[PDB]
Amino acid sequence: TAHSFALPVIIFTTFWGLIGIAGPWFVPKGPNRGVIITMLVATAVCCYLFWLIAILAQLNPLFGPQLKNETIWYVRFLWE
Amino acid sequence: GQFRVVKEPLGFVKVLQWVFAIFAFATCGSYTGELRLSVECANKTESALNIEVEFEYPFRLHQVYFDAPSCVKGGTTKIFLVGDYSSSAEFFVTVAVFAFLYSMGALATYIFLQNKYRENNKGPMMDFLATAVFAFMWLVSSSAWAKGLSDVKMATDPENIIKEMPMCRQTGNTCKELRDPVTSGLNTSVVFGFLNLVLWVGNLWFVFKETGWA
Amino acid sequence: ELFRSEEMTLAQLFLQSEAAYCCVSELEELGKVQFRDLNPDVNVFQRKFVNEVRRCEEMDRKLRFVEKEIRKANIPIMDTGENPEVPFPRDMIDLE
Amino acid sequence: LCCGPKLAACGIVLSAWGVIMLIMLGIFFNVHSAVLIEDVPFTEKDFENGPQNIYNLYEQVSYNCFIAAGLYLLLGGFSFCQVRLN
Amino acid sequence: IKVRKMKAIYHTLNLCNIDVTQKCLIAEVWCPVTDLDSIQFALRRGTEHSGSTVPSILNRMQTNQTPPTYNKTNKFTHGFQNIVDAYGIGTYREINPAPYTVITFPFLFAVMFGDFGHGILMTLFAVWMVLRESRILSQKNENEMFSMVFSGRYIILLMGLFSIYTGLIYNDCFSKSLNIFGSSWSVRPMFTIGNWTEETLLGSSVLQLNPAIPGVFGGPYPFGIDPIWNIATNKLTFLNSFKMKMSVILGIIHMLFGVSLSLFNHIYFKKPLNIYFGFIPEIIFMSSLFGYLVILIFYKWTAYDAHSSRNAPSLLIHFINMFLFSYPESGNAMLYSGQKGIQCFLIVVAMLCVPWMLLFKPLILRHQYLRKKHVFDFGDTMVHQAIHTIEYCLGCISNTASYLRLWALSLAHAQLSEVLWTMVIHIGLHVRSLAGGLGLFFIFAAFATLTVAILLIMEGLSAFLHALRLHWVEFQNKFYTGTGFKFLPFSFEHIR
Amino acid sequence: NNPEYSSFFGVMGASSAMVFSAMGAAYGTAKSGTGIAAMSVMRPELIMKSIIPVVMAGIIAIYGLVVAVLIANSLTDGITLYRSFLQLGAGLSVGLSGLAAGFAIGIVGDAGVRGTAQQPRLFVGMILILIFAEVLGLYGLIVALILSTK
Ligand SMILES: CCCCCCCCCCCCCCCCCC(=O)OC[C@H](COP(=O)([O-])OCC[N+](C)(C)C)OC(=O)CCCCCCCCCCCCCCCCC
Ligand SMILES: CCCCCCCCCCCCCCCCCCCC(=O)O[C@H](COC(=O)CCCCCCCCCCCCCC)COP(=O)(O)OCCN
Ligand SMILES: CCCCCCCCCCCCCCCCCCCC(=O)O[C@H](COC(=O)CCCCCCCCCCCCCC)COP(=O)(O)OCCN
Ligand SMILES: CCCCCCCCCCCCCCCCCCCC(=O)O[C@H](COC(=O)CCCCCCCCCCCCCC)COP(=O)(O)OCCN
Ligand SMILES: CCCCCCCCCCCCCCCCCC(=O)OC[C@@H](O)COP(=O)(O)OCC[N+](C)(C)C
Ligand SMILES: *[C@@H]1O[C@H](CO)[C@@H](O)[C@H](O)[C@H]1NC(C)=O
Repeated sequence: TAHSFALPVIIFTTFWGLIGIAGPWFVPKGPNRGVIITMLVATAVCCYLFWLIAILAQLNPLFGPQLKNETIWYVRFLWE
Repeated sequence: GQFRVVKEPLGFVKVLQWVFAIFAFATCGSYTGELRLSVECANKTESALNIEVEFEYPFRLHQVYFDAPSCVKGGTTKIFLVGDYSSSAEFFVTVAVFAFLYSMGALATYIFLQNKYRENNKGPMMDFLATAVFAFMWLVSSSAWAKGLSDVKMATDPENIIKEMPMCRQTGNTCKELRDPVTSGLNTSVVFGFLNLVLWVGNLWFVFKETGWA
Repeated sequence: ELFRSEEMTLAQLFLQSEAAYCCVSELEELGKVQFRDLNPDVNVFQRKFVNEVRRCEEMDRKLRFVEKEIRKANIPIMDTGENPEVPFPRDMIDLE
Repeated sequence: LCCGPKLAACGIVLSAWGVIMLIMLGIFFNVHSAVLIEDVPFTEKDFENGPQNIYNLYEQVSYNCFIAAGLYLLLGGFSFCQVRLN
Repeated sequence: IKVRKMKAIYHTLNLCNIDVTQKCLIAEVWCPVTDLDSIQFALRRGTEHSGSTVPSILNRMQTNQTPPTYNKTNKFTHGFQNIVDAYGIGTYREINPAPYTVITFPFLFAVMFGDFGHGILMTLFAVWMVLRESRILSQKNENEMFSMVFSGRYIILLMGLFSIYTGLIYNDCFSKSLNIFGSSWSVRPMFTIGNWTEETLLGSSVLQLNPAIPGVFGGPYPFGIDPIWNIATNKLTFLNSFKMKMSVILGIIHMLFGVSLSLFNHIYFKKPLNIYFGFIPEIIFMSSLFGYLVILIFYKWTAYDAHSSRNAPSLLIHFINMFLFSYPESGNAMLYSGQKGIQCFLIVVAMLCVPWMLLFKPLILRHQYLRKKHVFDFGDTMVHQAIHTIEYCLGCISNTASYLRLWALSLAHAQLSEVLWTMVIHIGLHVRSLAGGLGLFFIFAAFATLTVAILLIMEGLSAFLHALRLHWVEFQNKFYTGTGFKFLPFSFEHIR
Repeated sequence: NNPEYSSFFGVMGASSAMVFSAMGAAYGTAKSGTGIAAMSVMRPELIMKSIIPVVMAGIIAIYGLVVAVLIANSLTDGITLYRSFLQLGAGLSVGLSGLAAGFAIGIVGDAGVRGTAQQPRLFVGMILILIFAEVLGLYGLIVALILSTK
């Protein structure tokens, strides 16, 4: 179970960048164009920041999880 | 009953797509493999002359395990296979099952409600959408299943298993194989997946012509 | 839009008394006009139209009483959705 | 057995929630999700030879969850019948 | 309806001038500029209906009185606009926090209430209210709480959606993670390369895991917190730090966005004095002191790994030393080269921003308004600017601290959900006998009622109001004034 | 190795986290019930709305119960002095924080139930103050969760 920090970062960065950058140019024109664009950009920024904080916090762990002996025994068999 | 619909070239394509991916489900989801090894340590009394292991279709190989000899004090060390390819095997199996169900539904509709299916070309448009989705799914799944089969042949390979086993690193210990898994089923499943992808690609043009977009 | 408050401006209207009621009724329907007290020197309870407002309040009391009897009885109260405008002419006599 | 429509609505929403969540819990237990290992009622002896005993206990708990889901399905049916009555 | 409008119209005409000054009525009104033509057309309708030959006439006039605040509220934006208006109606034509709130209030709520399952429940409830809104709107009741919630239905819907997202990120669903991609933590390398055996498993009650050995930690989890932390007894040790850093980061970035909005306000209102003393000193102070902290957090995350764990510095101690000028020759080493010099420079700039705000603006005001043209009270102006500078500088610290309520409430929600699960439905799940399937019925009824009452209602309300408090104080003190008047038009609401 | 008395401090921490939180929630419930009873004689329709402070006192009690259960499930025969006193500190934190938060909730709710009876608009203000009063005990619980799992 090798989770490379290239596919996730690229995929999520490009997805949220599209949502927050291209979407304002695609929103239809009307009274709510401005508010909808604000929601698109703010959702992009907030969700991307949260996900980035999580992924970085997990990256480079200074200590491993502490698992009871029963669950370590079970996980050895089940998980990779 | 519009058996003429089935007999028509589009109906023949639907019947072929029903038979295919069902052959694939039978080949893959019923696959069951076995491997046999033997280890003669420095002391013959501690030799593991016969060790047999069995695995199923899902290829959750990292779960498969066996107590290989340690060659020291006659003890045993638990050894697991390396890596799993369920993400590809189960994905292809589910794609094939969905394709078979869709083919059965399409055949039933053509035999019974072909007029409703052809009405307003809305049914042809839905068929074209499903055909594009299935073509993309098959294109991904064929490569995924081929890679999974190759990597599974590598991982389940007794040569690789022995090479990774620390018994060979000892003095006098000799590890050999006895049998290998039957790759015929996996190869046939890969061939059937490629054939299903080709059938979906061909049916894309037929669906486009039926919908009038041609 | 919602980015910042709308450009706001004062305005003053000259309108002849006869048409004033109807005009302010149209304004009330429109809803984009906010009047302001221009005679704060005299309290509300002494202004020119206090007689009219008092009679309107009495009419509202009458309607409340009749509605209360309606509720006391099992009879239901309809709901059409129409919003007719008050009759600027002296239809108050007929309504009373 | 006529009863309040509010109570019937609460019963049906609880039935739907229970059915969905308990069915998912049973599916996960049956898949042997390691996250729910603490909920398995195993003993010291179950760690003797291999994981098959823990798998069997996982399946037992999944069966319990499916039984609960079916009972909640019956409860939701009763609530729906009461709603139709009201 | 007829009599109520008639009463309202006559009471309105009371406010207008009377024949004591002129036979023609005089009316004074606030109106948006764009609707002047529509108002004139309405007056035309009034003239036609009345049959009076003379037309009523409208006239503009340059004014000094303060215009009201009108936001052109929408159905979807009504909840958020009321939410931001509660703490004071915005002044005339200043940056409205509503459009950004529309996302940042649901998002801050989700940062605390983050839970996939509870978010699912909340979004389903909000969707029910949205779908059946016409029914409930027609069937009016006096239940104040339910009326409040229904009016906030869109707020609850967005809160549920973002709570679903944050629950996915936390990998939390009724206190249980998901493991949809596969954990990066493999236990086998511990026995293969590491120094473990079944003897060690027997001897150690809880043991632990390390990523130093090669294959244990296979990269970060692609999306959300890794599932293994759910079953790790070390869970809190890691979640506490990660969530504290997350809270501080989000709070500081929110406050920085607020300060930028304040710059926008000053530019529109044409206060270059404020732009050059005020905002710029404020942004420099905030960024140097606390933005540098976010940079430090991210840099430590990207730099320090398991092998360098031993000498990994503590950013708390490093920030304390940054403020105290207490860079020691013993203890944890410096995070990066030149830390002493860069941090000293940052502290110097931060402290210099205090005189920048305090002394400059009052002196320029006094100069250009008492030496030129010649009431201005220099002592009072100095006192006011000193109060503003002290308030802002202490506020930076206290607000970066108060944004820790995100982590506090998130950890509380997670722990309450965990204890509820383990005390209610663990009972129904940890039963060998198949007869337990019947007990799970009632045990889960209790679990559902408890989740809806303790967590969805009360913890959700607390998180909602604390996101509100954050927006009102921590975020909006940077750019918002809220010293205007709500525009109350002569609109007929007698429809009731 | 470890003193036979090492578990006393952890046991007492669990007991405190329960007892002091219970006392704070009892004070909150009692004051809020007094306010609701005084108000209801004239405004019967506000009882359900005004029952909120009682619920928040219950929430304080729930935080106390949670931390007490954690410590009680963490106690062990060989509990070292380090863990024992960590749990004592967590229990003191939760207990005293819940005590003070319950006092504040009781007083504020007794004031605000009567106030809302007179002025309907005061209900939201009372709720706003009460949530702060409750998150005081929540802060206590947060420190307890940090400590008992240090
Ligand atoms: C199955 C359960 C699923 C979970 C669902 C519940 C989730 C828990 C969190 C819900 C909190 C609800 C409060 C926010 C919604 C109100 C905001 C809004 O848009 O209205 C503007 C509100 C009310 O609307 P209004 O009447 O002002 O509307 C404007 C009308 N004019 C313009 C004419 C004046 O306006 C304000 O006063 C703004 C301040 C709101 C601050 C909120 C205080 C807390 C309220 C607590 C509600 C009751 C607790 C829950 C009880 C549940 C049991 C029945
Ligand atoms: C480091 C992390 C934090 C980063 C945050 C800062 C970086 C992101 C924001 C940078 C600024 C983005 C662009 C600003 C607006 C420029 C104006 C043109 C925008 C556009 O194309 O849309 C117009 C509408 O915009 C509108 O109606 C206004 C759109 C405003 C977009 C910005 C709002 C979101 C920022 C908040 C982030 C979330 C909080 C972070 C914690 C259409 O023109 P039109 O015809 O409508 O004419 C305008 C009046 N109607
Ligand atoms: C679960 C994981 C994901 C969570 C994170 C994303 C959550 C996004 C939350 C926003 C989605 C819900 C929006 C409200 C839906 C109901 C519509 C209400 C009425 C409506 O149309 O509102 C208009 C406002 O614009 C709107 O209604 C806005 C619609 C378009 C918004 C686009 C931005 C969506 C978020 C970013 C993209 C998606 C990211 C996640 C994949 C104006 O009201 P009206 O004219 O109808 O009023 C009629 C009377 N006046
Ligand atoms: C509206 C938005 C307002 C602004 C919000 C953002 C907050 C701004 C905060 C103040 C300005 C930026 C931060 C300045 C303090 C220094 C930051 C150092 C970050 C850090 O750890 O980088 C390491 C040091 O860099 C080095 O080794 C290089 C030398 C040290 C750093 C040089 C200065 C870099 C920053 C330039 C200014 C950027 C301004 C941003 C607004 C990487 O180094 P390593 O790990 O490879 O080395 C280690 C072995 N030697
Ligand atoms: C009223 C409205 C309705 C409300 C709806 C609420 C729905 C709530 C349903 C869930 C509640 C219970 C939560 C339990 C979650 C844990 C399940 C879990 O972990 O899942 C995944 C496991 O099965 C698989 O993971 P594994 O077997 O450990 O590893 C194998 C995984 N690989 C193959 C990807 C590596
Ligand atoms: C013995 O244990 C230590 C400590 O974890 C480990 O670093 C080392 O590699 C082990 N040595 C072996 C397995 O030979």
